[PDB]
Amino acid sequence: QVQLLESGAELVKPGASVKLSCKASGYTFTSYWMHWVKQRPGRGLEWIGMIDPNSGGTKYNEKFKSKATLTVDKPSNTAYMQLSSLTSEDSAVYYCTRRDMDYWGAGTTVTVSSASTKGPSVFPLAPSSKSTSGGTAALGCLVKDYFPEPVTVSWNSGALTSGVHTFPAVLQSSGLYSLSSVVTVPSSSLGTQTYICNVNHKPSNTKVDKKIVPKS
Amino acid sequence: ELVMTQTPKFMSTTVGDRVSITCKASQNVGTPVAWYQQKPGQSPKLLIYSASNRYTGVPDRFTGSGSGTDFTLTISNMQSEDLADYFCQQYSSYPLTFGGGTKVEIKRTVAAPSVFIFPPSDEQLKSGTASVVCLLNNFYPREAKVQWKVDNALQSGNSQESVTEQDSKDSTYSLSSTLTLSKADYEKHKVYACEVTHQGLSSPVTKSFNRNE
Ligand SMILES: CCC1=C(C)c2cc3c(CC)c(C)c(cc4nc(cc5[nH]c(cc1n2)c(C)c5CCC(=O)O)C(CCC(=O)O)=C4C)n3C
Ligand SMILES: [Ca+2]
Ligand SMILES: [Mg+2]
Ligand code: NA
Ligand code: NA
Ligand code: NA
Repeated sequence: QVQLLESGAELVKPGASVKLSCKASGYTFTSYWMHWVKQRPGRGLEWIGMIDPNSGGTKYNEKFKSKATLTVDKPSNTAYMQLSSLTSEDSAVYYCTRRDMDYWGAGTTVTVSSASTKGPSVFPLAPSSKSTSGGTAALGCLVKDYFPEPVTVSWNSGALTSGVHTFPAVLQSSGLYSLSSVVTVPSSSLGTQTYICNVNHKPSNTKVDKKIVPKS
Repeated sequence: ELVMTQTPKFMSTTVGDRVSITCKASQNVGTPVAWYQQKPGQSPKLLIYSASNRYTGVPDRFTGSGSGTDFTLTISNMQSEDLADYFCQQYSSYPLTFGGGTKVEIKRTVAAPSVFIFPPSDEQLKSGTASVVCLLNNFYPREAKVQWKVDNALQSGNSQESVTEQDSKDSTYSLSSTLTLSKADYEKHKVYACEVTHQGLSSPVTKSFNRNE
């Protein structure tokens, strides 16, 4: 089972650099070329260049020859992509992919800004507050004022996936992000069933668990 | 650079109907062309290589065609599992290039949203602000209008909206409207209402509550 592990999201200050890693497992490392792709929202995909984990040979996309630098380390089968003098233009999701591109890393979201990190505040979205409607009930968690993206949400430690809606994040005017994750369940499960949203914000090393009880 | 021009940018199609995506090469490439599928939140998946070679595990529903500078991806039978983005690639010459992509969505019958309202939590109020959230669950088409009303005053500029990508099980969309007010403004007012106008509604439904307590 080929798995390309890529580091967590990175918040980088303008003008600095960052070293993204891509550790290979489940196959002979020095056996395949490794690529790196850059992806921005509502933007095409871009090939940065590739590297030979065996020879050291490297080839670049003429446009990224000055900002990207590719390397590897056989002892750890880990590939590395360093970016320099970063600007908001380098903000994006970077991926590492095998030679033929049949295996992709999950991706590392990179944001370039002078703004500091900030973990999210999580508030409960009380089930059918007071007035208990009929049939199915909705509830959730408001995750807000965190920076930068991304933030992960799960219900009951991944135990709950049915009827879960995690909305795309929106940049508030404060320059801080916010979003809600909701789930619809049978109103008779309330009170008896405990709904807990697990929010994670790796950039701030924040990890929150919040119980959602029927509005009182 | 051997630019790959992909079209259309957007396409909507009924489950059961067919879809075609095309990539025009600025120069001659021959046969080294590929295609990828990417759903929201995941990474690209290899779908086809060699212009018409279908990667293992990929259904015959997908078929790559063409040669030279004209290439095409076809979904002979659009299904729920095909809801995603599509990218073409060219690897006959360096640097490797991708196509601009195609957001492939599903066309279905109109569906009215189920509406819920969420008063701010006690916890948040002592922070100095309030969030009032209105939810439009499982509806179609995407297009929707949500207006807020407090003490009957039509709020403006104080609410933000977010819309989910099309759902694979329902082929529907969902939306949230969040109203942000100060603990002050919020404690001096009482009736908070969310009004939803949508094609599947013969007249706009409204969800509201009182600042109970
Ligand atoms: C992203 C584009 C791309 C796609 C899609 C692709 C597809 C593909 C697949 C997947 C189904 C497989 C099993 C092979 C299959 C192959 N693909 C390659 C070799 C390559 N394949 C390459 C790129 C490439 N190959 C590149 C670039 C090389 C060059 C590697 C080098 O520097 O020598 C080989 C020869 C290398 C070997 O097996 O020793 C086989 C076989 N290729 C042609
Ligand atoms: Ca289907
Ligand atoms: Mg939201
Ligand atoms: Na490799
Ligand atoms: Na946790
Ligand atoms: Na999938």
